[PDB]
Amino acid sequence: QYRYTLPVKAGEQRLLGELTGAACATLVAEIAERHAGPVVLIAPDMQNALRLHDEISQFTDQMVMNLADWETLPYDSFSPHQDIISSRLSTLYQLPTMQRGVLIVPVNTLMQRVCPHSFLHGHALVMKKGQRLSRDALRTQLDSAGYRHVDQVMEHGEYATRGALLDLFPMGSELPYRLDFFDDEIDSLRVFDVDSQRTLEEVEAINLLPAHEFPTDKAAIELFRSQWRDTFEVKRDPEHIYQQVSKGTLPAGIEYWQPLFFSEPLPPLFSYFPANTLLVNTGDLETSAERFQADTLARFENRGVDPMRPLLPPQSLWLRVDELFSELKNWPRVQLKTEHLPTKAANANLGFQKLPDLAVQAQQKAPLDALRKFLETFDGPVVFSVESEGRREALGELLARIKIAPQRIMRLDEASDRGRYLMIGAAEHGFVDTVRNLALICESDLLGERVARRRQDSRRTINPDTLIRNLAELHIGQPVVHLEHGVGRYAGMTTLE
Amino acid sequence: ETLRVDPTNDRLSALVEIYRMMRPGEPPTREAAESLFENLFFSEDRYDLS
Repeated sequence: QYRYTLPVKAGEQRLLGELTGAACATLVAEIAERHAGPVVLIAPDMQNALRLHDEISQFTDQMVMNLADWETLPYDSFSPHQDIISSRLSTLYQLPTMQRGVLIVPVNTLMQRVCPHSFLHGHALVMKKGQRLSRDALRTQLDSAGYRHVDQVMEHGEYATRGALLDLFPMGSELPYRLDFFDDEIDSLRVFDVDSQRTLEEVEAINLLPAHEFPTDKAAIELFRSQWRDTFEVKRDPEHIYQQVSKGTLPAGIEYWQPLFFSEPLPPLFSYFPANTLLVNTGDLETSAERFQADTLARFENRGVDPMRPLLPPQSLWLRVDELFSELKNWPRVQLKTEHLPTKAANANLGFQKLPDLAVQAQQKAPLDALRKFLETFDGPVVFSVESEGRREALGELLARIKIAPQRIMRLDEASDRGRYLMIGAAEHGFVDTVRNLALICESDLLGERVARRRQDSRRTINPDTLIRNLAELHIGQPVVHLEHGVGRYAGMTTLE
Repeated sequence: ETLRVDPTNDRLSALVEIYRMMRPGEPPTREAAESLFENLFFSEDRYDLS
C-alpha cells in the first residue's frame, strides 16, 4: 500500500518532507510507477537535472527523457549546434501525447517560449509505403522544410538524392532512411546504418520533422524583415544580421530572434503539456526562476547596446516569473522539500532520515568498524547500489572483510524483511526509510571526506633551556636563532608599515 | 548642426560608438565600453598630464 495521495486538481499542492539526497529519486520513481499521467519533474537547475537523469533510471524501468537546453546563456552569441535541436524538438513532437513516463526539465527551458504547434505540426509530414508522391516533389518538400543536400549523410538534417535512390535523416527519429522512388512514388522505407551503409530492415511508415525551431523559407524571411522594420531599425552593414539574413544566411546567435520569425506570441510550452499532467518540484522555484530572470535582465542590459545586432525585450522571448507562477496553477504540484514541514492536509512528512556515519578508515585496525556495527544492529533490509559492475568487486572483497555477501536485485521493492542486497545505478547518498525500515548505503557513504594535511610542529619543544621563555629582557646584540632562517644578532625593537 | 549630424541619442550608445571607433571588431558590451571610456581619460594611471 502507498504512503500519500496523488493530487489531481487545478493548482493544488502536495508537500512531501523530511527527504534527503538520493531519496527524491525513489519518491518520483514510485510517482511514475503509481500515477496514470506523464510526470514532468522540474529541477531547480540543469546541473541537478542531469544528476536526476541518472538516478531515476536506477530506480525505475519507466521511460525517461530530458528536454535539451540550448547550451548558451540568454542573449548569447552561439548557434546551439543543431544536433541538440534534433533531440529537443523531437520531444516536442511526443509531448502532445505521452501517457506515462517522466520528463526532466530545468527552470531555464521551463520558462522559455517555444515554437507553436502550427509550425511544427504543419511542417511535419509522414511517408508511408503507398504514396504516389514524386521524387523531385519530395526533394522540393524537403527543401521547403529546410534540410541540407549532401551525398555523405552522417548527421541530422541531411539528405541525398541520386536518380531513383533517395535517403534522408529525419530530425525526429534517430536513424536514417532510404527511399528508392520508382514511377514517381515511394517503394521502400529501408533503415540503413550511418556506419554499415546497408539496409538493416524495412518499415512501412515513418515521420519527418522540419529543419529547426523556426521556419527558414523566403516567405518567413520576408515576414522577419517586416517585423524587424516594425520594431527595430536597420543599418546597411554586411555583419548586421538584418541584411545578413537578407543575404539568406542565418547568423550565430539567431535563435534568440525567435518571436520575429513567427508573427504570433510564442506559447509558454504549457500548451505542450497533456491535460492530465502532474508536476513535481525540487528545491524552491521562487528563488531559482527569479535569479535566472535577474541574470537574463542583467545580461540583456549589458548587451542591449551595440546596435549592430540589437536585442529583443525578454518579456516576449522568456516568461516572467509572475506569469510562470500563475500559469503553474493549471497543473497539480507535488513539492519535495528537504525540510521538516510541520502539519496540514495535502502534506505528509515521510521519514527518509540520514544514515549514521559509516566512515571507513585504515588508521584503526578494523576498517569497517562502523559498517559492521551498524549492519548487525540493524533490523531491516540494506541495499548498497554500486555504480559500476567492476566497482561491485570493490564491494565484494570489502564486505568479505566482515564476510558479507549480498543479493543482486533489480527493483528496490525486491527488498525483503532483513538482509543485504546490491544493485546498479548512480545514487550517491544513502538514507533510512522509517516506514519500511530500508537502508541505502551508497558508494560515497564509505569514502565521505576529502583530507588535506601534511605535517606540523617538528621541533616545537618550547620548554628547552634555550627558548629563553620569550622574556623580552634581552640586551641588544645577543645572538638569536630563528628556526626557519638561522643564527644572527638581535638588534632591538622597530616600527614599520 | 553637429547634434543634427550626430546619429546618437543618449550616453550609452555614445559609449558604444566610441568603443566601435576605438576597437574594430569586438562586439561591444556595456561594462567594456564604460570601462574603456572611464580609463581613457579619467584614470590616474592610464592617463596623466604632468
